[PDB]
Amino acid sequence: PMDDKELIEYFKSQMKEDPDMASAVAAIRTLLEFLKRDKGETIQGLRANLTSAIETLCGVDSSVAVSSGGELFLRFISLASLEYSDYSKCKKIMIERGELFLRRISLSRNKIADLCHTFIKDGATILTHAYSRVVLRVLEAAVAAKKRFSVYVTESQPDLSGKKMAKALCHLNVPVTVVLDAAVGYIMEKADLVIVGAEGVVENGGIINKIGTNQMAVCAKAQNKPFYVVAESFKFVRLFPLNQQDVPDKFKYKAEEHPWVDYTAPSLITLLFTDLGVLTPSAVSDELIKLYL
Amino acid sequence: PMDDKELIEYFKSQMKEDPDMASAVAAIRTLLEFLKRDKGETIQGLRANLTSAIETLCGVDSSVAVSSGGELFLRFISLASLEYSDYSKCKKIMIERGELFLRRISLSRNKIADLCHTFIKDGATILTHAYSRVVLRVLEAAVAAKKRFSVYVTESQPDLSGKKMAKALCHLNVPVTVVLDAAVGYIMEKADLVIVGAEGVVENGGIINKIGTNQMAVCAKAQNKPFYVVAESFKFVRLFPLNQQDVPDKFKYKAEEHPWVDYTAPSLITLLFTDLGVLTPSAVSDELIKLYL
Amino acid sequence: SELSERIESFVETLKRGGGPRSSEEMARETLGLLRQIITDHRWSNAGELMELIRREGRRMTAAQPSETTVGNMVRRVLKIIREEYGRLHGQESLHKLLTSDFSFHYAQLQSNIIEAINELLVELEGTMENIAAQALEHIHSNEVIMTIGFSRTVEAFLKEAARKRKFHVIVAECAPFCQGHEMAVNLSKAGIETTVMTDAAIFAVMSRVNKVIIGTKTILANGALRAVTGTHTLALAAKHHSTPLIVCAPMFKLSPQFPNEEDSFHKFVAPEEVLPFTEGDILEKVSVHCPVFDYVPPELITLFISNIGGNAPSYIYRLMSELYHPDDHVL
Repeated sequence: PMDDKELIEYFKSQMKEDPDMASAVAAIRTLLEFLKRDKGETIQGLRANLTSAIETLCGVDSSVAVSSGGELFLRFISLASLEYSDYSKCKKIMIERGELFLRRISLSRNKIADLCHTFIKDGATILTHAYSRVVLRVLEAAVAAKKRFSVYVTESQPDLSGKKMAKALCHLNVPVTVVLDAAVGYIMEKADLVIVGAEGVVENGGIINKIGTNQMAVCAKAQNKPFYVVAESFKFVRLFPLNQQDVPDKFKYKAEEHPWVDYTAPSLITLLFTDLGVLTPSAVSDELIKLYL
Repeated sequence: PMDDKELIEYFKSQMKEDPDMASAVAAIRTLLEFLKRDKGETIQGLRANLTSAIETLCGVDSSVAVSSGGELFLRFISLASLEYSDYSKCKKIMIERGELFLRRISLSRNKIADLCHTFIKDGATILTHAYSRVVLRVLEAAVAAKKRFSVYVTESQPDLSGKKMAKALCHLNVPVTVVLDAAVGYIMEKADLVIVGAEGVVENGGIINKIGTNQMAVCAKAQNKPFYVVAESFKFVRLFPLNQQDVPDKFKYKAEEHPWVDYTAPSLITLLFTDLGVLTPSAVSDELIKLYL
Repeated sequence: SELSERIESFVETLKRGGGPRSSEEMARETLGLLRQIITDHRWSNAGELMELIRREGRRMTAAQPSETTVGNMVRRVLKIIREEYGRLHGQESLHKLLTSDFSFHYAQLQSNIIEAINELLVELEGTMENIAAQALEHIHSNEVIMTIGFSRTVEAFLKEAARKRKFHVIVAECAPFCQGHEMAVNLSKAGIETTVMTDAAIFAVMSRVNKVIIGTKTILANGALRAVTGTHTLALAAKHHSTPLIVCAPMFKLSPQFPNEEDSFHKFVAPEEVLPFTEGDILEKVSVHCPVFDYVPPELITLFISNIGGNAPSYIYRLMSELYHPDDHVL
């Protein structure tokens, strides 16, 4: 068995050694490493230990992507155990399938970039909210295609991630402008399309993202500008927030009143760019419906 | 006659000695005092000197309210010159009319508060953008009426005046909350109505305000919440911004792209609360037309 | 004491139940009562007359707040008094602020007040005729109209339009007081090819309706409406389908009040209309509410048809300035 502490430092070192890798990928890798050395005997005990480890990891990091990866890992364990009743064969199958799944989710970002970069036109203006590695990768792909465009990025007041995004874009020789969080409605008329990341894709097709995403989406809808979201597949989670208040409190806080997370309805989203392809929001639910029988 | 040092020093002293004084009121008082000490005998020369002093009064404190007050003062002197025709007779009458005008505009805050405090119900949740003394007076009047309500205020990141208004409102034992400029979309569903100030009312009935007002107006329209604006009569100006880019640059900048001002269309505004009364936006143009016929 | 007993009877009728069913009858009765108050009561100055009129107007408005025509007539008479006093003696705007008194006696003021009231009554007599006369400019052949409840102005509108045009009318009954049946029968007796439906079908059939013509009980300062219950849903459906919403309302239904004022806006009646008394024990634990009026925001209204013509809601404020003095809003 792997201790709770050992799990926490494994997660933290996995994050630290590769700053470019998302939290969900590191959580999945930590869960696979935990499963690799477990010394258990029953699939019943394995699931309990796995969900306890997922609870510990969610305690360490309150991001939605971590919980989504945990749920995906649990479904993976259930699917693998469905085929094989013997525990040893199931164990080997889970290990090899986890290795393949890890490499696939590693290639996911490049797949998204290749699928997405074609939507950026020449001379267009990009509006981005905060620091997302996926939007940075798709902008890299667009630059490699010898396309010329301008980017506006907000400052993300709680932690100035937009300034980090602007520095990274300047490293790529891209004209980028930092704008205040309160000036999106002033800048939306100059942009041609809005490309933003997501920390989690909810059942109906909406997204769970940084606190300033919902107002940017509303402003884009008011001016009829396309609103594009890039997100990986392991960020799909079976949550349905009725409104902002309905979002679970474990994702808003600990990451007067300062929530770190808001929810954007699918009606304000034009297309989602995942490694599964370019999807309408209504596709996402289908995938989840296909996953749980 | 003032020599570009007595004028600016007088303006700054007027603002400093009375920190509860609007910039436009201080500018109008400075212009009236300048008119008192002229030592010239010509209406054309007086108009030229006044309109030239307008630019040097707008060099410092470049807000739209100062320009609106200057335009109103010019229209006032033109109106008086129509009636009398002897600079010698007209001088005393303009002086006395300016005295009465100052006395009248000194009561605009109280008139707006008295007219507007009846729109706040018990248990309502007010949403405010930044620090404005008119909204502060309105809330003081509402408290004096024994009404109980909550208030949310944004921090107004470029200069943290939202925290200043939060302090000034906690001084009145009003339960208030401070939210980020990016949390407006998260908070709109909790608020019952939005009250914001205005730095100037444009021809069509829209408003010119701090950079974060347009997002709140759009979000309130999306959520179908009433959006109330409180502004004094002397803030009416004959400007028509077609969009955000069309507002003059002399109002955006000087207290990578940080405008201090945005424009809100009249279609997003429910009611204007002025010392002239409670008006629809379409009323404003009417008034601003009747002045120039 | 005849005037005092007339005032008491009017107040009691307002409190218990509407004697004059039509709003025009209420306006005429209020104007006649105010004329008798002006004539019979002894007053020297104009200010004492104004304060007396304010006192009886306060009593009458307190009798029944929902009936706003009485207050409208009181404020119209007050503005008439102000105008006549200004004429015989010698408007908040930027022009007035830039540019820049009672208790005086004038013997001939009373005759001017009386003749102004009389001409106001004469104008009051022919409002419905004017609205019907201009009805024909808004109905085209083979149109589909929708109406809610029963309003005499709208039925006059439709019957005048039906003499030269053929069109279909759909009337939604205004539950519980299903008075739309009476209007549908009246229009069918004129061969206007009418249809009767319940409220629930409104949004079901608005997709096939060309325009909506409705009456109202009161027009507020910002252009909002106090109408029969179910009119807000009707306006919402019309806005959803972008069908124009026409309001045929005379000028005496125009009240200088604003929506958010004491929340004594709707009128609540006995829940017997909604839930009968024969239900039994459940009535002990059930809260039944039966509002009869509804608030309609001004952005859902397309046009206002009155005896002076057609207007937009955005202009309603101006019609307030020409009818009521800003110091008579509180009354």
